[PDB]
Amino acid sequence: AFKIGLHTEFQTVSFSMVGLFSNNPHDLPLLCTLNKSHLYIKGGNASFKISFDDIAVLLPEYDVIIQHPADMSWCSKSDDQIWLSQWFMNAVGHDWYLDPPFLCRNRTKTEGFIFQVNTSKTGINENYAKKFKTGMHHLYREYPDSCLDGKLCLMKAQPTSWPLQCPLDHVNTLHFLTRGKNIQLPR
Amino acid sequence: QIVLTQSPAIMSASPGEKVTITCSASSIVSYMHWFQQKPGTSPKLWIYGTSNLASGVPARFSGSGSGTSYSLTISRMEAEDAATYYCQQRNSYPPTFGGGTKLEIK
Amino acid sequence: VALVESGGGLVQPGGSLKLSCASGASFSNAGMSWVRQTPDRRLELVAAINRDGDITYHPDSVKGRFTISRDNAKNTLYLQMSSLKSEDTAMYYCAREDYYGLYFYVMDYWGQGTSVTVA
Ligand SMILES: *[C@@H]1O[C@H](CO)[C@@H](O[C@@H]2O[C@H](CO)[C@@H](O[C@@H]3O[C@H](CO)[C@@H](O)[C@H](O)[C@@H]3O)[C@H](O)[C@H]2NC(C)=O)[C@H](O)[C@H]1NC(C)=O
Ligand SMILES: *[C@@H]1O[C@H](CO)[C@@H](O)[C@H](O)[C@H]1NC(C)=O
Ligand SMILES: *[C@@H]1O[C@H](CO)[C@@H](O)[C@H](O)[C@H]1NC(C)=O
Repeated sequence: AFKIGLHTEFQTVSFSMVGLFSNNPHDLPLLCTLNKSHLYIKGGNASFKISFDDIAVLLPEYDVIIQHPADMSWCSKSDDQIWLSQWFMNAVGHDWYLDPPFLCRNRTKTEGFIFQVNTSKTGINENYAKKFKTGMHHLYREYPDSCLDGKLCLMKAQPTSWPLQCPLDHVNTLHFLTRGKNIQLPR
Repeated sequence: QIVLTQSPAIMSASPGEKVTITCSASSIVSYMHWFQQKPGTSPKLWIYGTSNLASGVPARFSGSGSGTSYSLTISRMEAEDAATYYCQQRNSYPPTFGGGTKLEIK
Repeated sequence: VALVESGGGLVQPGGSLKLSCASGASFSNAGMSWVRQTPDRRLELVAAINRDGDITYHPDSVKGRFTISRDNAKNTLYLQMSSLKSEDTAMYYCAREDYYGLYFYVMDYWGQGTSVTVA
């Protein structure tokens, strides 16, 4: 803010963010990216953390190969996690009847909750890899885009405590609402 | 029901050498862990993720793997390296261990 | 972190046992397990208890005979197992279990263990 010309001044106005988010009648799912790698998505009560690397922790032979949201009930004991996972996959674009399925764990297994999707840019699943890349770009402002075109690349989502330093941005929330169709926000 | 076969059962190396331990599976396994045990004691975790060293292992131990076959490697071993090693996989329940390999110093 | 065990010994082939196993770590944020080592050096997992005692698992070789329950208030574990058999004579270890690596859930701090004999 300084004098420009002879009687005119140049000054700026910045809009608050915490008030708008805490003031909405419903609860909004918010996306965040901390440091330069750690992606985060917080729904109602699911504070999911997303990372990318070429580590295969799940295998098709011994797992649950989720193809439909009905089978998702066999993974977690809490409905909020199921809602968050299903709607995130719907928002990125995963129409469940024409696409490869994705792998999760049986709930009775004593190894927590986790879901992972392979998006390696190889011959097979190349189209799925590009579609997921576009979805990630649209759903995250400055996408780091790890696991460049090479041997392997698998994304993993796990439940962690929500960190109290994420910049509560709202562009990503708007894109999540726009891409996600028929998303029902509670409260 | 994944089964694990270790090779070889008995080792007798030289006071400072490079040794390898082979661990094959029945079916494909993604990740594998290595545990170490001394006679008259309890096993202690040594390698996790087939590539991650344990908290407090000298920088001469290493691991590798592919599909069904995994390997453990010691670059330059000393007398303290004379003990029993166990494979472990936790991909399909029940989690299964190896048959155990004993390594001794000549 | 330290762990102690008690309740082992010699029992007739057909009795029932209650084995007791923690200090140092809050242990309310860790999931634990019990494993067997036969007189020949062979290992096998027999009990696995989730951080919350809501989920508890045992394999076929102990299904219907081995149960494990943790008293969080005392930071202890009681494993009750009936129908003693000769093949179930071995060393028993109680071991912690935590995440080492963003995705790896592996056993930690295997305890001293106690001896169970059938004769
Ligand atoms: C996610 O997708 C990737 C895409 O690469 C999967 O890796 C691929 O796994 C297939 C399994 O059939 C490999 O095909 C075989 O590979 C070799 C030659 O590369 C050979 O054995 C056969 O001729 C056959 O082509 C494929 O190569 C492999 N891709 C790479 C780059 O190695 C990956 O497994 C998927 N992840 C999950 C969790 O399902
Ligand atoms: C993430 O950022 C926080 C806050 O600055 C920092 O303390 C932490 O070390 C960072 N972690 C990584 C892995 O960069
Ligand atoms: C584990 O969950 C899967 C997923 O549906 C199911 O098929 C399987 O029967 C479950 N395991 C047990 C032991 O019930």
